[PDB]
Amino acid sequence: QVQLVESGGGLVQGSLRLSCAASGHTFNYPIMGWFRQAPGKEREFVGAISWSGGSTSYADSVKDRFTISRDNAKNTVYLEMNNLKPEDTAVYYCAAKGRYSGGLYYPTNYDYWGQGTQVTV
Amino acid sequence: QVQLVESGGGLVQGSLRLSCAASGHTFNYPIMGWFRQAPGKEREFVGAISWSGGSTSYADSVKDRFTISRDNAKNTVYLEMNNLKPEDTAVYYCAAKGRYSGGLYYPTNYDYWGQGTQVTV
Amino acid sequence: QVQLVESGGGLVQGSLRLSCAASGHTFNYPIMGWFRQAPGKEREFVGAISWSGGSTSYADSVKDRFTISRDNAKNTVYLEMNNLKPEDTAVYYCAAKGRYSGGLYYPTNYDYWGQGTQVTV
Amino acid sequence: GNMSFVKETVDKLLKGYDIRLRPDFGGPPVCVGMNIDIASIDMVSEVNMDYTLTMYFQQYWRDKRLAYSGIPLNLTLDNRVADQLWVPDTYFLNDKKSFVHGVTVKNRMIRLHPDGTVLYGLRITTTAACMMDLRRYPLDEQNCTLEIESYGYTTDDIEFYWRGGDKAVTGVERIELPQFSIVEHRLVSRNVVFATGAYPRLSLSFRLKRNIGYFILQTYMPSILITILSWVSFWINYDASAARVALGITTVLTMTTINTHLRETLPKIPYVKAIDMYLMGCFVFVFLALLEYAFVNYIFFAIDRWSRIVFPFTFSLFNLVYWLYYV
Amino acid sequence: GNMSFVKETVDKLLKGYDIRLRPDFGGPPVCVGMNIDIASIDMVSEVNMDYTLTMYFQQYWRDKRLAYSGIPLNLTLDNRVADQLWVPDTYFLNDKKSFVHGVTVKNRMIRLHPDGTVLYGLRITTTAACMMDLRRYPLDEQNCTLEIESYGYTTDDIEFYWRGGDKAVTGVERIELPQFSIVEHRLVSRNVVFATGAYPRLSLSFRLKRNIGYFILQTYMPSILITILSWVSFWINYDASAARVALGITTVLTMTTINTHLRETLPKIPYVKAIDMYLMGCFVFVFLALLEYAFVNYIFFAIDRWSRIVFPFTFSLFNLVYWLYYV
Amino acid sequence: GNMSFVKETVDKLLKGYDIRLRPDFGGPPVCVGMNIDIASIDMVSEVNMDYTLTMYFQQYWRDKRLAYSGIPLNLTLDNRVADQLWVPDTYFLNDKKSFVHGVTVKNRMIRLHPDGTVLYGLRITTTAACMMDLRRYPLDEQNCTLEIESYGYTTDDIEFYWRGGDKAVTGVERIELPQFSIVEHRLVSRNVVFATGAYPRLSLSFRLKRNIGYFILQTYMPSILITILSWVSFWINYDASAARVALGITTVLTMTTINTHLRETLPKIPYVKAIDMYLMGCFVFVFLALLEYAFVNYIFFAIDRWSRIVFPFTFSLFNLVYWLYYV
Amino acid sequence: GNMSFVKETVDKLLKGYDIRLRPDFGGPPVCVGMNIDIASIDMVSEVNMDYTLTMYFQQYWRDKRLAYSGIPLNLTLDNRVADQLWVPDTYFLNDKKSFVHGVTVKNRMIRLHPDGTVLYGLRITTTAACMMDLRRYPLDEQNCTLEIESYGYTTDDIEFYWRGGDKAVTGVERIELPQFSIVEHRLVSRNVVFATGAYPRLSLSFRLKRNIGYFILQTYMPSILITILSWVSFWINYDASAARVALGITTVLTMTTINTHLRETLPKIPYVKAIDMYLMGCFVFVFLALLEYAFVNYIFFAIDRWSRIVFPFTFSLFNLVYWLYYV
Amino acid sequence: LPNLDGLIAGYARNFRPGIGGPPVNVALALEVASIDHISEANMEYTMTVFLHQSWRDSRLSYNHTNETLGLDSRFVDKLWLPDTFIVNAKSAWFHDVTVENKLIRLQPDGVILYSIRITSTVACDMDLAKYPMDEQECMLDLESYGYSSEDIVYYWSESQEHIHGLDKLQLAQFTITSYRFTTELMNFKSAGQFPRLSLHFHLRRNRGVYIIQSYMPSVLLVAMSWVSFWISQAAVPARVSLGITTVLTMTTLMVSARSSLPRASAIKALDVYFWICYVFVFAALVEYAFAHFNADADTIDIYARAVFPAAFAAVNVIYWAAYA
Ligand SMILES: *[C@@H]1O[C@H](CO)[C@@H](O[C@@H]2O[C@H](CO)[C@@H](O)[C@H](O)[C@H]2NC(C)=O)[C@H](O)[C@H]1NC(C)=O
Ligand SMILES: NCCc1c[nH]cn1
Ligand SMILES: NCCc1c[nH]cn1
Ligand SMILES: NCCc1c[nH]cn1
Repeated sequence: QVQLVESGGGLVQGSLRLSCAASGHTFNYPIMGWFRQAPGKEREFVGAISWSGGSTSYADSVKDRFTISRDNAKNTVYLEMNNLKPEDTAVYYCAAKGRYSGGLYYPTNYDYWGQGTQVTV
Repeated sequence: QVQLVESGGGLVQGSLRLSCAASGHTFNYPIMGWFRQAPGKEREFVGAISWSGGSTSYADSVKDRFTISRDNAKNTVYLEMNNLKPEDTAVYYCAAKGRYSGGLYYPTNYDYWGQGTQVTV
Repeated sequence: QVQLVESGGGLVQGSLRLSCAASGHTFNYPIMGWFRQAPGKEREFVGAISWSGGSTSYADSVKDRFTISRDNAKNTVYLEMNNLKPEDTAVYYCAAKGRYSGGLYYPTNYDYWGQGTQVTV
Repeated sequence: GNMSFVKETVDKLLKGYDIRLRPDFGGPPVCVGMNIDIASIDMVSEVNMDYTLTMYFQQYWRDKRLAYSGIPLNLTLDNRVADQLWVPDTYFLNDKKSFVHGVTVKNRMIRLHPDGTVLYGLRITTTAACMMDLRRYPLDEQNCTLEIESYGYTTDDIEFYWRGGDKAVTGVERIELPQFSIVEHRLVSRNVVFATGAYPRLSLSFRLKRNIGYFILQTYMPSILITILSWVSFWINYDASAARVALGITTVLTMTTINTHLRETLPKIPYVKAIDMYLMGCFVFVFLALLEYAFVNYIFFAIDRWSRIVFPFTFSLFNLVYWLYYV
Repeated sequence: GNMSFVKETVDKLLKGYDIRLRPDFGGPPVCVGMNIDIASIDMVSEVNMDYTLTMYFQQYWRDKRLAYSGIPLNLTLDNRVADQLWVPDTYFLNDKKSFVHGVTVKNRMIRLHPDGTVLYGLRITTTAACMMDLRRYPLDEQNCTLEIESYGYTTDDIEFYWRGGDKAVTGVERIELPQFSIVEHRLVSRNVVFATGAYPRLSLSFRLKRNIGYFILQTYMPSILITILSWVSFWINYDASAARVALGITTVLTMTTINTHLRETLPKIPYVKAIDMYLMGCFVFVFLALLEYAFVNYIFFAIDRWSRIVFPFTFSLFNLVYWLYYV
Repeated sequence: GNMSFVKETVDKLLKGYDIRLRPDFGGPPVCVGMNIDIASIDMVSEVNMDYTLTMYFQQYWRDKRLAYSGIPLNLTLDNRVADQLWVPDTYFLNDKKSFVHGVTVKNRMIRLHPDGTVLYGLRITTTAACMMDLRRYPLDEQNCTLEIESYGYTTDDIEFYWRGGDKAVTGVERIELPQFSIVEHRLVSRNVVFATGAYPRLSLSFRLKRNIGYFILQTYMPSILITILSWVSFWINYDASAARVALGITTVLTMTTINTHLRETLPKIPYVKAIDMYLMGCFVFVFLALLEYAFVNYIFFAIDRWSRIVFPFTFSLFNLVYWLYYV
Repeated sequence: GNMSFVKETVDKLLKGYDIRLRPDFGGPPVCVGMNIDIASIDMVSEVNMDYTLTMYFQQYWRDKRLAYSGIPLNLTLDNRVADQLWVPDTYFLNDKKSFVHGVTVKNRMIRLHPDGTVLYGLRITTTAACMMDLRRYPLDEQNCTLEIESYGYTTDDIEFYWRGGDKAVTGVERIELPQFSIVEHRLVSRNVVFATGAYPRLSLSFRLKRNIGYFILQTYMPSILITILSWVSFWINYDASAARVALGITTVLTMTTINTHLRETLPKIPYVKAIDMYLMGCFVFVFLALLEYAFVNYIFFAIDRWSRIVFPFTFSLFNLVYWLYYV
Repeated sequence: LPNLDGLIAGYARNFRPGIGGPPVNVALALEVASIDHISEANMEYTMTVFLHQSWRDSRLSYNHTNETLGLDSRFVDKLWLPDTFIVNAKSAWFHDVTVENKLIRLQPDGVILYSIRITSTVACDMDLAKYPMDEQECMLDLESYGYSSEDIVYYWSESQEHIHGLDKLQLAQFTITSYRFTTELMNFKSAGQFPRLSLHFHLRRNRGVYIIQSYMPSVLLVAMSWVSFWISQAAVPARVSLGITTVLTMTTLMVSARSSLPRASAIKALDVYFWICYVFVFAALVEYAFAHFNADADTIDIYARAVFPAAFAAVNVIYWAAYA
């Protein structure tokens, strides 16, 4: 049982820093992922990071532009979006994955999801 | 990342002592080799030695004439050439090899090479 | 490298005690054997003994008549020949065998040999 | 009733098939694509200088002898069909003991394709040797590699490449090492030349950074407390010969016990580790403290005040030099 | 003379049977029902973060190729007939080392049915990895899972379900762990998607609660007694410098030995365990007690009475905070 | 379409081939050339008197039954073809436990030649016994051998030789032993005679020199410090009976603990090691130091000054004799 | 071209050969001659009461079905031909874990003879149980046996004898046990009767004498030194209460630590060992020494001189009785 | 030879004799060879046993021959065999040196004798409440794995009571006091009724020098603490050192003893005795501290002298009587 709350969106013309706070049985779900869903398009994987070790992965589209890091003190995973482009117009979600739930890139492998934040540029 | 610098060549008519200084991640490359390339001829293996244990190997042509030893304090591998002969007229190179990079006698198995010193007799 | 010197032969009509002194890398050769070679006949195994443990073996001809014992302080293996018979007219040799050199009874398995002592009755 | 038709197609493929001959034998080398799906890294042993790795090893290659037509599907056959098919002689050069799981059946996958592409997957638990530089231990960083190479076929007969580029190896985030963190992983493709010939090589390397949290509590903190404990003798009056002597002895004996325990958990390397330097330095301070009272006792039959400021200052200076050098 | 008739029927079933092809190949996926009869949980290792499980793994599926008529009985064949029959490629994802018992024969059961239903049972001893959160150790609660998944066949070719609902897994009461108690077990069915495809997944999870009885006697009680032992120095007269100094030293040294022993039995995790916090707190009290006499000795060359009430009160307050926080 | 032609050629070679008969059966012995490519030496155990060796064992021999014409290429066949070919019964005489790696396939290579030459390579991890002389331990030098011999065929049927002379064994520089250094390696060919007959023998021996760096810090240095610690009692006044007695006792007890730890790491050999001699000598000095105060206490109810010069001088003399004798 | 002729001869021998039937089935029993070539005895474990033995086990018997004519040679066939030949069901009764080496091939030899004699050799590493009487430990003498027996065939079908008489077992001198010496070995032939029938039995026994050199230094010498150390308290003045009490305590505590270490290395036998008797006696002397000062302290608030002569004399008397009894 | 070829050819290996009829009656016998290890930490024991299984198969009955056809282990794979497995065996294996130790003897009437030598590590549930003065009972359950009571029925053979060989066994630490062969036909598993043959043998731990090692050092530490009573109260460092050292040694002994024993949260009798010893040594140091505080006396010390051994003697009698 993990609860995910994300904030820090809004509309800009730039650099933006999303955030996601987690609470509950975080040990059973050590992997946090970021997803975005364009209107009409299927939900797209953005990046994933582990709670312990700081190992991270990114998609090709957002590679070298978005950085993901977390702090275990606040149980918060934050996504730093820099060099924002009009392609980055979608609702950004926060998700958690189980230890043996499979690949990162597939949203269906994640159990708990956030409500979603709207970012428009 | 290992940087190799060699010196101590020149022209003689004799005994000569080459040297090779290494710097960087020497642990990943514990084997140092010596190669010479005659004009037009392919590069020829001379001798190899390990940083730890002092185990050494030599070619048949340079056997019982060239001695190779190293000192870990200076991270230096030096080749002592004695009873120099006109066959020993080639550019002498210094090379480093990985732990699982294969045989010593093949130059293509070595990753980092020195600029080269000219020895003419 | 083991050096073997044997002495204490001579001519008698009786009890005689041969001896054999060893020096060198005795650890690599823990088995000492005694051999005799009659004129014209092939060299014959007499007895063998280990440096450590005192385990000994004897041939049928010399069984219950010849006793073999050694002292590690002097690195000496001595053969005590009692109830000497005219069949015991041959040059007695001292030999050492390697750890994995095979059976005791075969002289070719021994690496280092003594000069030989002449015993005639 | 397509099962009979599929059975006829499969039997046709295996009729006359020679497992002894590689695809395109005597011609161009067959390219083999390899992807690794890391499951976990069970152990990282410094004493044995090796690590245990569990992974899904998958091989991709095309064999025109297995091409089939009329079935627009990917035939996922039983794992036992791999015994009648040619497979690359892929082996790990730096492994020490490896096996393939066989419960409830052998962890093996065969998936043919209409164009002749063959997918071969294995779940392998391997123990690969990894030489470690413990000079900066426990503040060291290690680079453990996994060498992949063909055993019999040279570069003229087979070629290896990472299928998918840098995305060939996945599951790195699944690695949860209590003592290490996966800083980075790299994929290297090279050709290694031996006496028999030149063989294709694939290398997978991880850079591991050791976690200092355990060692601070286990080793560093007890050593500091013992050193501080020896300083208590300075405030004790000089006439209390039994108390001050006992304080100096016990701290020295305790320091030896801590030093012995640490070195038993590590391989008998000849060079001095960073942690060994700290323990030796701590032993010097406590040994000097006991020698300090011996000088005080000798002259008696002010010095303590001078020692009350020099020792904490020198030890603080030693700690600052030690940590800055290794960080 | 029905044995000859049965033999003819069985030979007819296996004539033309292709083990390489799953039932209903190229059509609807075959549903496989699974039930687990747990025998025992031999070990639960915190250092290796895994547990050993012995169970009767049974698989239920229907193969129309094996349907027979005229025999109103369930044919219980020899376990060696399973080599000529298709079986699901079921494997455990989180296992580390597993095997099937083979004494006096392989622990395998095949039981056909007239309608084509096939029962396949195996007695498997498996070692499955289980990551453990030791922050609240030894008062922690652990959730160890057993992942069941097909290796080669995707969801389009095979489906897994717990036969019998929540009653699929039995024998949970047979588990007798000296250190843990089975609070609850759950059955989870899900589909896991990989690069190759989506595969059916069955998960069996146990929630384990550690028993505190052993650790109170082994670790907590000796630490408390040492802390109480240090308080004896307060009653001792200040002039007995040798006695009070010896009392402070020995308690500190004993506390270190207890701390070293505990951490050797646990993996080198970087975070601080609950038991480590208690040991650190106990070390503070005994260290302060020895420092207390050093202050007394320094001023001498009333304080003891003040220490006789502060230390027992503070330690009692520390225990109350510690236990309430972790309970 | 040469694959069909190659398949016909290979099938022709294996048609009528009898694996039970060696090449040139009943005639001249078949010469087998052997080369070893050392991978690493994992462990060198003094307690078990054995070492673990991983190597690429390659055998070279000519079988005219496998000669083929019309194909100007070296046929690199699958490793599974070795089961249909005669191979020498080569075994290691001094090994204790050996195996051939089988991931992802058996680490085996078969490479035929047009003239009938057959190349057979194996990656073998072997544990070979090596008796060690620990009289000079830890300053000892060891000679570990690897015996290679045919099991069934005598010298009349098979012959062994090092292919390439002294260059047959390679990869010696790859050996990275933390405790030993490869001083030299030798190749020996000999014939060993047993009751059944005379068999060819190939011997590979390494001379290992132990590194003294670890033992100086682990054992020698703590012993010296304890001995120096006992000398502190000389400067302490004689009236401090409790302090000097405690100093003598603790040094003696610590010396025993160090001696016990060292002997537990070594086999129960009856002879005295060099390190044991040093520990016994150190125990004498500390025991005499405690006896020295007992004499002082007895006469009291100058001597200390005379002990302050004799003990450091005698111990320095003992160290000089000890090191020169064993170096 | 004799290879074809030999192949025809061998195929003729194996044509119609029934491995299920022993030679001369239903007639006189077949005599099997056995010789053992001992390679080494790796370990002798007192805790497990077993030893590890490596040897060349050779069996001699005549099978008229394999007799061949026209070839005046001894056919040394490949080891894989043994699967098509009848071999005796020889097993070791007292073994615990045994295996046959298989590198690079199975360590097996088959050598036929023109008259039908068959030679079958195996290199076997076996762990045979050996019950040990530790009453006189470590001055004990052990008799470990190796039982050889047929499993299925009774004395009416097979007979065992030592080929060569007392010379059947060789290589005894190769045994190099650091802790034991091979005093003597014996060969015993007997028939053992069970419920199923009477079976031939061959027994090979070694009498092992333990070496006392290691135990004198490891256990006896430290115990004596501690006992002598306690005597130092006698020469210390009675007023030094802290010193003499500390001397008595530390010797007692050290004696307990030595006793605990010894018993951990030995099986939990109920009877008292010889070494245990010596440790108990040493504990009595040191315990009495501390009690001696307690009596002195009590009367004080001459006796020491009386204790200075009684204790060394009594301890010397105890040693003389102890050594003479066990030697 | 003609019999062997004929029997196999018409033999259906996959089916039990008389399939679809009366269950096969299998006679079972055990010949225990040794019991190597008995580990309380692992709750297991290792046993090597000759397992004999006898049943009648009419398909293998031959004619004109009245002699039993002794056959090698090669013939084993050609015949149907009972799927007997050890229920509570952690691991087991067959000895195969120099060959597979399997015996098959066929009789003309169709009776088959099947004997194999097996080493098995069998889990035994042990109660350590009275450890080390405890008696343990260990089982050995044999059962068909796939065939229910409708197919295979097990029963101990008449020769079981004569060939068990449990009397001849010698155990280093335990002693086989009693043994019993129990047949339970009511093991109703989900597949069906399974007859389970069980071998129960009771093991009594030997009470010799082993218990002396555990208890005597603890007692001697308590006796050492009593020495301080005869020591003068003015010797503060002497009596304090005696108090602290004995307490520390007792504490280390308790921790070390449990560590070298299974991690089970069981109150072993040895642990109870250690706690009793710790109370006495701790109280003695408390008694001296109380005496020193009062001084800041000698009669009190003498009173403490008589009480402590008297209390210790009484508590030992209660302890030993309760656990014996
Ligand atoms: C059989 O497998 C192949 C290889 O994975 C599939 O081909 C891929 O199909 C996906 C879409 O499903 C494409 O994105 C890839 O580019 C294709 N790869 C190649 C190499 O062609 C194929 O679709 C599968 N067949 C079926 C029926 O699922
Ligand atoms: N595949 C590596 C073969 C080899 C290693 N060494 C020599 N040949
Ligand atoms: N059945 C899971 C196969 C897999 C795992 N990882 C990649 N492929
Ligand atoms: N090849 C070893 C043959 C042998 C050893 N011992 C007796 N015969």
